[PDB]
Amino acid sequence: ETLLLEPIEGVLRITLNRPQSRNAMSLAMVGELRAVLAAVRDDRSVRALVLRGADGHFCAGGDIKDMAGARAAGAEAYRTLNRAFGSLLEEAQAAPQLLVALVEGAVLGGGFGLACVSDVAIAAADAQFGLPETSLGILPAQIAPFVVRRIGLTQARRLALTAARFDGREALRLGLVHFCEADADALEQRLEETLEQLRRCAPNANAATKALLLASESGELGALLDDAARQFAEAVGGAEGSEGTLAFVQKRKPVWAQ
Amino acid sequence: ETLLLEPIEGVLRITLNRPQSRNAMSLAMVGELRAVLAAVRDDRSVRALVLRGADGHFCAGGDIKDMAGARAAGAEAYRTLNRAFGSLLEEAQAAPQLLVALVEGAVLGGGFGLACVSDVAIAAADAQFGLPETSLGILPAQIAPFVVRRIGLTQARRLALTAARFDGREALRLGLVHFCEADADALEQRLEETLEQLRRCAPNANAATKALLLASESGELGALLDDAARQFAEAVGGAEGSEGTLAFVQKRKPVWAQ
Amino acid sequence: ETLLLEPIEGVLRITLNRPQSRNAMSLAMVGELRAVLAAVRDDRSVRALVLRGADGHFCAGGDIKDMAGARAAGAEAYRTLNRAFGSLLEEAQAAPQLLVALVEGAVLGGGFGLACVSDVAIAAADAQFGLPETSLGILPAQIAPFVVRRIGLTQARRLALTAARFDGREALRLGLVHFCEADADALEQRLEETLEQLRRCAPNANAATKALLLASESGELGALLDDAARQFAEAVGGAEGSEGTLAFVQKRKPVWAQ
Repeated sequence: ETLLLEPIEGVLRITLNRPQSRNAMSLAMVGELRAVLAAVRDDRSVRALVLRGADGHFCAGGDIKDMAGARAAGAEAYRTLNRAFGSLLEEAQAAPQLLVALVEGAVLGGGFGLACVSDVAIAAADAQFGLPETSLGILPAQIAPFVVRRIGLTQARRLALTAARFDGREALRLGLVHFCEADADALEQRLEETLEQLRRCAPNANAATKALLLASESGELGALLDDAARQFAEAVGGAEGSEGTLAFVQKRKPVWAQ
Repeated sequence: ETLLLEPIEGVLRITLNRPQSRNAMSLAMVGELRAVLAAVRDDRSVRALVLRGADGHFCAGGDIKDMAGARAAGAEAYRTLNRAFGSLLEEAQAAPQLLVALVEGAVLGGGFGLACVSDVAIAAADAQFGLPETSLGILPAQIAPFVVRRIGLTQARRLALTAARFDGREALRLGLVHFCEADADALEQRLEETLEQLRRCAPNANAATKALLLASESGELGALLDDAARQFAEAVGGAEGSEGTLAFVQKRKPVWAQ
Repeated sequence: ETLLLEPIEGVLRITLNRPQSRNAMSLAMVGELRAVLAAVRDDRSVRALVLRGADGHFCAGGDIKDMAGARAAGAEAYRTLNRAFGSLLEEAQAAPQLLVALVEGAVLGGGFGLACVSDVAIAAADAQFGLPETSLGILPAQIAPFVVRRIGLTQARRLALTAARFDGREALRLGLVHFCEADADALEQRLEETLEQLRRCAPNANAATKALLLASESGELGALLDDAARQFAEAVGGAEGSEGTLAFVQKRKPVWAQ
């Protein structure tokens, strides 16, 4: 495998583990990230995924050798390979779980895309972010809509057309990540606090809320509200909602937060 | 009512007034707010709305007594009453008036909802914002589209899926509110400043302008511009754009600014 | 002619030159800026455009001699000329070139609009921005969708409906421009730093990326990704890209960067 899975309680830790290449995205880790996501998709015991790069780097891009190797197969193999990386962005973005990305060192090209589809991104102040693609003659093609949705067209355009590079303090200022920490100790503390907040929140409740936020663009407003109101009733009447509102009234923690 | 109405000239102040429950939205209060908004919707003598909470809290969420009462009527009651709270947000968001929110203390759940549909929000630094909904097994269902519109998916996903509390200074940073003041004299000065800026501005112009902006979120650009051009022509030549452009070439205030 | 044009290698400078009306957008200027854009649209040797205003002023808005005289002509004249200014905004927004704006002095109404469609805006701390339209009884009708996209509904609704004015530093905090500097020597220096980052990026790659970016904001995700992935294979297969990947794997700069 190219990942290292450490399932603890309802938190699944996923480390990108090719430190030689700064955990660059080989073709297979795309396959292997997509299958883990697919494996936990319906699993409400899996409450949160934590995404980290091994050895001080999140992800420096798509793997050099594999992409070199790909020419032998031709441009139609680049399409469906590219699109399959697109599908990882869709499936990671739509993951019912809370996706925390812990980002240090290099966060470039497709590593940057991956950061764009997290619910929570925690950055090391000296991490370096960027979209090299066009200086290399090529396209941040699958990332494009996800960076727009991340930081807004105004910052995405500049970053993509000038290949500008920047640190975690700047990725924070640009609304690309939620937190920026000085060193490792403070990353983890930030990470553990984030996981304690998450523990307060119900997993079916989180999944449906998420789907609503994601859908809230598409998307005529009135119809979205009609449907949201149905989903709200369903949640109130289900096992999670009755426990959670009962817990509130009885001034206790709900089951999932014990 | 559950409200106190204060109409000073062109400014209708509206105070949520159930201080006992930190001004929780009751079924009655949503009804009254909707009735008031429809009352003035077509009235251009009413140029601004100020939305405020009695006793140092803005609004703490849905009223628990009413949520408790609805279980007796089942899923259909939860749906119909949640959707009507969605109708309040729609009709406040789309009000022809400038809607100013002065938010103090608790700004939670449906409370955080109303803040998200103001043209101008001014918060107390010690205000506490949050979406507790999924920490209770339910959904900020009607809120979802208005919060993603408010601050973007990237911030909304974190607030919603972690039930994070945070203060006024943070709410300014995240783009949730437009000003954060440290005390009540400051909060009030900002309010009256905003209101004097607003009185420069004509009411039919503001109204037309606010609809276009709201339509910009989802409207195909070409056809939106088409319509916008017709509206511009109808503004310049109406009995407001002519007074306005006149006051300008003359060296005086247009009448609405008197 | 209302414009000075100075090409140099890949960059084309365009200076708004009616310094006497604060370079106010006359009917003639609009037609001229449109023709330019159109001549260079398909020309990939023009890699960037730079917009600037003459005599320390960017653009104070719509020329008032031209706007007052248009009243002889009636509603349709205003409609047609307004829609024309929108088309300008459309055509600039969609320029396959990297569009840079340097912004000084007045940036009001119309001028505010051209800034909202640049890829990189660089502002003078002393620049004053604003949307005075409703204070004049009229609408920033064609601006409305571009500023919503620029800075988001939450900020655009307060600027437009209070005719609030703000400086270069504020315009940066609001995300309206990317860079702010205290003096022209610095505005200047930022421009060339910006242009150097760009020369690293290949012009066909940048045109295709910008198109993707522009089509994300509301263009269905799945279809978009399908097509982007086709495009990705072609960039990787073409002249740019094959050269870029090489120069990267090799020690050197690609040709467009030399």
